[PDB]
Amino acid sequence: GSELETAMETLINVFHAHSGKEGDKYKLSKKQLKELLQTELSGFLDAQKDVDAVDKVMKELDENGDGEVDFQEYVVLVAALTVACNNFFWENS
Amino acid sequence: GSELETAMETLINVFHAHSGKEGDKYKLSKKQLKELLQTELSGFLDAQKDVDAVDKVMKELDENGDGEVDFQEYVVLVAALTVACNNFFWENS
Repeated sequence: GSELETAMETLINVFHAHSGKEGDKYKLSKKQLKELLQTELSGFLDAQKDVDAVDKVMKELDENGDGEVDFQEYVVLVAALTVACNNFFWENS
Repeated sequence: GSELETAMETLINVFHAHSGKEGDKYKLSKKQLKELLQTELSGFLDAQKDVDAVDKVMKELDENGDGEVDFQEYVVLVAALTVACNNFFWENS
């Protein structure tokens, strides 16, 4: 297909949107990322099938505050929580 | 926003679409992933600003054939190539 490209542009759209606000408009911070993550995934957080997995990521930012990440990194996490809330990947039957 | 969720569903839509075809409909293979990757990112491959970075991923699958990956992994790679072709993250001015 070709929709894949549409998704990539969508992810960057949001990331670029929160890129401003507070901090330098070039990268996201661990503290700021904490909000950006849930702020958007707020819908998924509503019902987490595996909070234990998400907790690891939530506390990960708590440990590092002055730290930072990149765009790709923002794409990895979102997928981590998406799976935790989505059981369409835990199928075994 | 809330579009982020739309992107997540889009990515899974394609992945789930190619999940069938050949092999077990549960996970993607290194060999099969090679096609799925470019097959979709075929548009980006048209003009790669940094083929050196992509080559590392392309040859990565060549090394491992009987290997395998997961959904999240498919989300990490796509972001790797997206950045290589996208210079909106290499800004320095």
